[PDB]
Amino acid sequence: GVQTHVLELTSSVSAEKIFQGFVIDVDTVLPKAAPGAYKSVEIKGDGGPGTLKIITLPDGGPITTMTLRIDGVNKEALTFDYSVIDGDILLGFIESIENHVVLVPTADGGSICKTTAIFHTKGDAVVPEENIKYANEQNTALFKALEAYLIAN
Repeated sequence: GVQTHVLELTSSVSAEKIFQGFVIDVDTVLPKAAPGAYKSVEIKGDGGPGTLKIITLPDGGPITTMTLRIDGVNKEALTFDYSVIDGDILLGFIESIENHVVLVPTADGGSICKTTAIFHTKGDAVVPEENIKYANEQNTALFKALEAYLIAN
């Protein structure tokens, strides 16, 4: 089946500036801004659609591996699409995770980042509240960590 979850994040940073650090220069900003968030990266592809990012997570955690495909990048739209296609983040039950992120400017000079995740499970399988809640808890922490760095520099 198919299940949708949305997360919305407001920052005091411009959409241009976030989109930049989060999408375009992310392979450079991640490591500077939050070194312990991950462990290793191989990136096969130029950067645009089709590009694979094989990620490895810190030793003593639940999940160890996750692989990302970039589906689309629209610089003019501040839009970014990526899927999780592989790794043990999918547990047994999850075929893929289809994500869509949208930046929108606000009147105070900041931004809203709406990311929409769409879990493609097998059969009638449903993703528990606890697993989705762990990703929000975690994903937020990553956003706030980058954000911090973006403000400083």
